[PDB]
Amino acid sequence: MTQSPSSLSASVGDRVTITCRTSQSLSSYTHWYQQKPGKAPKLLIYAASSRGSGVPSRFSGSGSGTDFTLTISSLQPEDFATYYCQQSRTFGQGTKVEI
Amino acid sequence: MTQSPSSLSASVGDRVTITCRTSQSLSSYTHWYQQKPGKAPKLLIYAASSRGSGVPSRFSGSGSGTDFTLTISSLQPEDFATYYCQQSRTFGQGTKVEI
Amino acid sequence: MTQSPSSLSASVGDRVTITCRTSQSLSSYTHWYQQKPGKAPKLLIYAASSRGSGVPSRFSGSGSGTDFTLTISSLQPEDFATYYCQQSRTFGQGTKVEI
Amino acid sequence: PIGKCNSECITPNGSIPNDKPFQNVNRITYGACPRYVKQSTLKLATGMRNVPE
Amino acid sequence: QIQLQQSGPGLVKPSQTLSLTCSISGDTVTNNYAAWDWIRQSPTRGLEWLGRTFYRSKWYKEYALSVKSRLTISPDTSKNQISLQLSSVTPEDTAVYYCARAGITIFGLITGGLDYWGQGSLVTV
Amino acid sequence: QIQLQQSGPGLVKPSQTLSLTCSISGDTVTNNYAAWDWIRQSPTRGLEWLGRTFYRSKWYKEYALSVKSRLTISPDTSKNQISLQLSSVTPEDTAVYYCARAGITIFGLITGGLDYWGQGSLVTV
Amino acid sequence: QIQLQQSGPGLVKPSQTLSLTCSISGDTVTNNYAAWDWIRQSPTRGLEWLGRTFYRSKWYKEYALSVKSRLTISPDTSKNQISLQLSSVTPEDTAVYYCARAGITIFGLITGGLDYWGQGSLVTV
Amino acid sequence: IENGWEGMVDGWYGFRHQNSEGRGQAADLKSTQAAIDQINGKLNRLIGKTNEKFHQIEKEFSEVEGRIQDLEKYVEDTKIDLWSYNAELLVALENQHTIDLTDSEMNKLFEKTKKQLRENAEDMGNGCFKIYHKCDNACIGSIRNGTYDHDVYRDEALNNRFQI
Amino acid sequence: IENGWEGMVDGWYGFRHQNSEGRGQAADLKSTQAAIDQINGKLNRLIGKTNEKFHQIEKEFSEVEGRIQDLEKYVEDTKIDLWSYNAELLVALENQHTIDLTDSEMNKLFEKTKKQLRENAEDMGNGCFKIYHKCDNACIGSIRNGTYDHDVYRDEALNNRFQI
Amino acid sequence: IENGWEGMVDGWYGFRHQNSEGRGQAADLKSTQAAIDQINGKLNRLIGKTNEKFHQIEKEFSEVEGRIQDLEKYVEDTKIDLWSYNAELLVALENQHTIDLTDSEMNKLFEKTKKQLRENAEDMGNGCFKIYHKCDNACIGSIRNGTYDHDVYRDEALNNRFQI
Amino acid sequence: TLCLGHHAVPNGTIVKTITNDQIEVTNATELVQNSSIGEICDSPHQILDGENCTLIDALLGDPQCDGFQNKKWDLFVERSKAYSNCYP
Ligand SMILES: *[C@@H]1O[C@H](CO)[C@@H](O[C@@H]2O[C@H](CO)[C@@H](O[C@@H]3O[C@H](CO[C@H]4O[C@H](CO)[C@@H](O)[C@H](O)[C@@H]4O)[C@@H](O)[C@H](O[C@H]4O[C@H](CO)[C@@H](O)[C@H](O)[C@@H]4O)[C@@H]3O)[C@H](O)[C@H]2NC(C)=O)[C@H](O)[C@H]1NC(C)=O
Ligand SMILES: *[C@@H]1O[C@H](CO)[C@@H](O[C@@H]2O[C@H](CO)[C@@H](O[C@@H]3O[C@H](CO[C@H]4O[C@H](CO)[C@@H](O)[C@H](O)[C@@H]4O)[C@@H](O)[C@H](O[C@H]4O[C@H](CO)[C@@H](O)[C@H](O)[C@@H]4O)[C@@H]3O)[C@H](O)[C@H]2NC(C)=O)[C@H](O)[C@H]1NC(C)=O
Ligand SMILES: *[C@@H]1O[C@H](CO)[C@@H](O[C@@H]2O[C@H](CO)[C@@H](O[C@@H]3O[C@H](CO[C@H]4O[C@H](CO)[C@@H](O)[C@H](O)[C@@H]4O)[C@@H](O)[C@H](O[C@H]4O[C@H](CO)[C@@H](O)[C@H](O)[C@@H]4O)[C@@H]3O)[C@H](O)[C@H]2NC(C)=O)[C@H](O)[C@H]1NC(C)=O
Ligand SMILES: *[C@@H]1O[C@H](CO)[C@@H](O[C@@H]2O[C@H](CO)[C@@H](O[C@@H]3O[C@H](CO)[C@@H](O)[C@H](O)[C@@H]3O)[C@H](O)[C@H]2NC(C)=O)[C@H](O)[C@H]1NC(C)=O
Ligand SMILES: *[C@@H]1O[C@H](CO)[C@@H](O)[C@H](O)[C@H]1NC(C)=O
Ligand SMILES: *[C@@H]1O[C@H](CO)[C@@H](O)[C@H](O)[C@H]1NC(C)=O
Ligand SMILES: *[C@@H]1O[C@H](CO)[C@@H](O)[C@H](O)[C@H]1NC(C)=O
Ligand SMILES: *[C@@H]1O[C@H](CO)[C@@H](O)[C@H](O)[C@H]1NC(C)=O
Ligand SMILES: *[C@@H]1O[C@H](CO)[C@@H](O)[C@H](O)[C@H]1NC(C)=O
Repeated sequence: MTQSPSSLSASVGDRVTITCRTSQSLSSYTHWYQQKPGKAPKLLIYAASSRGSGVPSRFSGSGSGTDFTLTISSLQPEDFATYYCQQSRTFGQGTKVEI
Repeated sequence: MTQSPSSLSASVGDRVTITCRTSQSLSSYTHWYQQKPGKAPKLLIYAASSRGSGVPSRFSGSGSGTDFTLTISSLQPEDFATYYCQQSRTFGQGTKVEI
Repeated sequence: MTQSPSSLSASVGDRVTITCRTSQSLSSYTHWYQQKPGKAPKLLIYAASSRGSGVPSRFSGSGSGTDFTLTISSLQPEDFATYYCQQSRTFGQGTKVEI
Repeated sequence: PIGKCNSECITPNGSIPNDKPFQNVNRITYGACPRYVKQSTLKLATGMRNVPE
Repeated sequence: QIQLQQSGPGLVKPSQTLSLTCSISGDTVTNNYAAWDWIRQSPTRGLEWLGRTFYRSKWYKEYALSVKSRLTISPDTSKNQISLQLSSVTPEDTAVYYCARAGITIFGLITGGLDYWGQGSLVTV
Repeated sequence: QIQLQQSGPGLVKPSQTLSLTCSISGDTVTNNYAAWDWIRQSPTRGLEWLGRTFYRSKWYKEYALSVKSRLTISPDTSKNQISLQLSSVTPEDTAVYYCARAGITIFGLITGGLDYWGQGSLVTV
Repeated sequence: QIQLQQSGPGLVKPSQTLSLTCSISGDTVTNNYAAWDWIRQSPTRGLEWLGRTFYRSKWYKEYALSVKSRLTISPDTSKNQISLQLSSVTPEDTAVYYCARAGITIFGLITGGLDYWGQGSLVTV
Repeated sequence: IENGWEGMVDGWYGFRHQNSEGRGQAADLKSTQAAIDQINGKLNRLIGKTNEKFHQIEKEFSEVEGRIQDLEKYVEDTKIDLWSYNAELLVALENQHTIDLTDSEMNKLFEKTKKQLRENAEDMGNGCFKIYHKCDNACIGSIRNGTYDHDVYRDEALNNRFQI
Repeated sequence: IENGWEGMVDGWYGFRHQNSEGRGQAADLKSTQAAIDQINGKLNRLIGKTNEKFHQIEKEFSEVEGRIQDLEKYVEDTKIDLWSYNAELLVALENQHTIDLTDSEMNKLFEKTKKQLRENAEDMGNGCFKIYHKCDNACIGSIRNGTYDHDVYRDEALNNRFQI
Repeated sequence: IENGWEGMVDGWYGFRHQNSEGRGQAADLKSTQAAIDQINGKLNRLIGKTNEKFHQIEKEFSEVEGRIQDLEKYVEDTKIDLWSYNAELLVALENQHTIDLTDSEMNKLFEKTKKQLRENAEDMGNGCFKIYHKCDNACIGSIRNGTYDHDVYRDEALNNRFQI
Repeated sequence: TLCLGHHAVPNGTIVKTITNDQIEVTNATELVQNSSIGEICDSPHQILDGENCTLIDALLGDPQCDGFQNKKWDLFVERSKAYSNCYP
């Protein structure tokens, strides 16, 4: 489970694409997670196509074969957290976005 | 070809269930036969679901897996006969009901 | 690729059946060809069921398994030519009709 | 004419059985009747694709 | 109205042949959706199946496993009969024989139900 | 309103057993369309899966490949509890443990998404 | 209107190469639903197939079994030309050669019917 | 299987074995029953599933009228043509599935005999299993009811296949 | 496969292997995903594909009238009965195909393991491939992702079959 | 079969053999013909099977009226929407079967070559049967027309499989 | 030796399917009722006969239709020979 970014410093309101390469080509099982430091991680988008509860409209995902991208329409100062990519039982190494 | 009853003495108007356990589970081939002593037998219910010609409405059958039950709603003094169960080519040992 | 007739002298207006027996039973691939001596050939009926462009209504074909017949409703003095039968890549030895 | 039966469907050609789900006797019906169609025969395959010999 | 009267003597010498004629009235043997079985009944083993002979463009024959090499059933169209021929009889066969008509079919398949039976006894020395 | 508060001490002797109680409030353990995973997170490797349990007419258990022979998950119906028991602890297991609820299902199949997480730390000598 | 005029000399030395140019007017070689065959006709063997070429995103070539290792068909796009090249000619090849257009297709499949033929003779020493 | 049998009346699927003791014909009773239930299930939805209507509009007229009579002749014609197409689509769809399930059950029984004889019999390409091994009529019937054991005929048939 | 597993929640098709190291259960994730996309595609055509109608005729009446009120009660009843049958035929057709495509997917996964185990395993009848070869859990998982190589286990398993 | 061939125009199915004499391509002609007749039969029921209607009600209006004009605009709209759904269901059902029968034909041709090569070839996974036996182009064409005999290549290929 | 076969009929019927038009099936059942008994029977429904009287004539009190007084029905049948002999 590999993720293309590791640590980035994007400006406020920027559009960032986080691409998570997988090994097995299946889309309805993978999800996306976000963990603030010292806080319980939550679920934003599940099955890579539909957002979860308590999620704003600026979070969107895409599915193309074995490639899955989590796109943020506008970066916010409250969105400083580490992002995680999980397919079925294996989690990604992490994605630290910064404002 | 196994039948649970062999000889019984039920009262007039009683309800009796005759179980004909078979080996191969199929319902559209089995039939039921009744033979009064001293004459040719006849066919009451065929394919274990529909009665034949010249059969009153008090004769009913059921099909559940490899077990088939022939039920009489009300016993009659004119229904004293041996009952035979046939699946495709093998006949049962007999079922002697008595009033 | 065998054809039952090789040379015939039919009268004007006669009905002639030319049988082209094949090896593989397929009907949508075979065709029929007409070649006057000294000119390029043309296509009369394709897929053994539908005539081509520039073909009169007196030419008809039939398909029955591996047997294909080309029938002329009325022979004409302008129809003196050698007929050829092709299935997919093999052409017949020829069929010379004469008025 | 007027007769006796035990049947639900009534058509101007006479009463017809209602066991079959379709009929083409007449378009005027009353009671529990099969739906009217234009075709005369509609065979339902209850067997196998038959090959001779 | 289907009526089956089977004839034939009921007293034969053991280790010999056997004759049993099943005359048929009201129905013809040449019936597409029908078959004609032969069933024997004894006080000892009971009802058992012997064979059948239906008609699909010519007379076909079937037989049971035990009496496969001793039973021949010969149909006939001349006067609407069916003849049963048993060869090399045995004194264990002292039982009654029934000529019955099969052919209570669903979807064109003969389900092995028997209708329009007959009556006939048989005993040997 | 689903709330998960997990308890348990976070200071145990190495090469010993481990206890972790995940109390559940607002939801019941007996749920057809919901499972209960167990996820630990470390600064070295990150988030990883350990095992899961649910109830389909009987308490079923699954475990990861690495901690297959050392992890037992014991559910409880009496007071809405799922208990984690780790045997033969190792000082490489100095990490935080999260009790989270699965069951964001499509067509009745648990796709492995986790909701309603908790909080809990653990360190050993 | 589709018109095919094939050119090329009809007198070549045996055991040499051969050139045959099939000029095409009114239609283009680059066509999805059309192939271009090559048919020779002899007084003894008769009509027989040699090969074909077409364009499905790349110039494809097919050849017969007998002249597999001696026939090359070279299409051209610049001036609407299809060229036939025969190598190692033999005096048994004294026959007329026809450049004809295939592609009377049904459901997108070329059924092998030939339309819009041409005219051309060939004889060798 | 190139063609079926003319004189098989006790089932739609079966076997015609032949060995040194002779040749016999037996009908399979399990796969034939499964085809009957799938066929009788289709007839259960159609037979006796009618809807009742008591009062309708007049569908035949004697005196010619204006707009209202033309509308009633068009509503009745719309319902008849729509239901005629629905009857054609329902029968043709059910006939397509009935033939397909019947042909698939024939191939399923062909696989079951091959799966049971995993190492003792192979396909001859004519829908038959040429077996010269010591398999009598009772051995043939053991395949029919699924009680055939290939362990007692594994070593006895592997050497015979290399011989023949 | 006689019956399924009651304790499988993460997939529709899977394996339950058992060897000397124990027994494990792992869900297949490729064939289960393909069945979801064929099922979710069917729901895409139905959900959110409605048509809008603003002004219609009166469909309920208070005072009884003559011919015109009887015609309006017949036009509305014709549309309801035709759409009721269309809804019945649409659901029953998709339910027939959804089960039929799914059972084929179960057989396709059964064939893929047999095709991959071309010379090292054979069918048993119940689906449980009895293998005594040196094939551990990582060897079992090599079959799952299609990375299993039969060349390194060809000679090691052919002699074991003759031995056992 | 992972993907199709770009350069096959004379058939929907075919073979691309490769041996020491080179590589050739010949399209199948029997299975392609059988797929055409099933597709052409489907088009026969639809093309040229129309029904004629001469006199109908007015379907467009200029002056606005009361109840009768609203009823005529509702009867015509009901027929159009019902036939629009019937056209959608008919095309989508025939498209589902046409793809399914076409995808089933390529598996039957794959099975026929494996059935003919009963003891001389085995499946590899990609469809390419790796054969090193002495089987030339005429030998390849013997498989195509069903005239291939495995008896003359049984002992000649069994030893070659153990050698390679 | 352990061959497989299937039942066949010398004379089957022809049904219509999606792909083919003239496919041959061993046994087919009729689904469209194209026959009638010939008479209108009145056992489930109370049927009132016309007897050369229409509904309007019986409603107003036609003297030749005096038998239909205070009568109820489940389906009124009007004959084709109905005539009125009263005031126009
Ligand atoms: C699909 O399969 C079904 C079931 O097998 C067939 O239905 C049978 O069809 C045959 C002929 O098509 C029927 O046989 C004939 O029936 C006539 C009238 O049937 C009534 O009487 C019988 C009892 O005889 C009842 O069982 C039945 O329910 C009806 O009430 C008889 O008059 C015929 O008699 C023949 O023999 C006498 C002998 O003297 C002659 O005088 C007659 O002229 C005549 O030749 C004959 O018996 C059979 O009854 C049907 N069975 C059922 C249950 O309906 C379908 O026909 C078949 N479909 C196709 C397309 O093949
Ligand atoms: C096919 O598969 C789908 C998806 O797996 C099933 O849909 C689920 O169905 C179950 C029950 O059938 C639902 O579970 C119950 O939902 C109730 C209301 O749901 C709302 O709230 C949940 C969050 O809880 C939302 O996700 C959902 O979208 C709704 O907005 C809850 O009230 C139930 O709570 C239970 O537990 C509490 C614990 O305290 C008790 O107090 C309650 O009384 C109750 O027992 C329960 O959670 C589930 O929400 C459905 N999921 C979705 C996505 O719709 C189909 O039911 C299934 N079909 C068949 C035929 O099996
Ligand atoms: C499914 O498969 C069928 C049959 O294989 C296809 O039908 C063919 O479609 C192609 C194009 O899609 C057609 O080719 C073009 O036809 C134009 C008009 O066709 C008329 O004329 C031809 C004879 O030329 C008749 O056979 C036909 O019946 C029509 O009467 C031509 O004008 C085109 O000419 C091209 O070349 C000239 C060369 O100078 C250019 O000047 C033109 O601009 C043009 O580029 C061309 O020939 C073909 O005719 C169709 N065949 C039939 C039998 O109908 C379907 O299209 C295909 N469907 C899909 C979705 O792929
Ligand atoms: C049931 O009764 C109705 C009405 O009495 C019958 O409908 C009508 O029947 C007559 C004579 O059968 C038809 O007249 C003739 O029709 C033919 C076409 O079929 C036509 O060519 C003749 O010139 C003549 O007009 C009449 O058209 C028909 N009407 C309708 C609306 O169908 C019906 O036939 C009877 N059905 C049975 C089974 O008896
Ligand atoms: C299966 O059939 C064979 C055939 O002779 C028989 O010997 C065997 O007893 C049968 N088995 C069962 C369980 O009926
Ligand atoms: C396939 O699974 C096995 C199971 O252990 C694993 O060893 C192997 O690396 C996997 N292959 C790939 C390409 O992921
Ligand atoms: C089948 O094809 C091969 C290929 O060369 C050929 O030799 C053989 O004669 C063909 N058989 C028939 C019957 O056409
Ligand atoms: C049965 O089919 C044959 C076709 O070979 C035909 O000649 C015969 O007339 C048919 N008989 C009946 C009763 O349909
Ligand atoms: C009208 O019906 C009545 C009752 O049957 C009958 O007496 C009378 O004669 C009928 N009218 C004519 C003109 O026949």
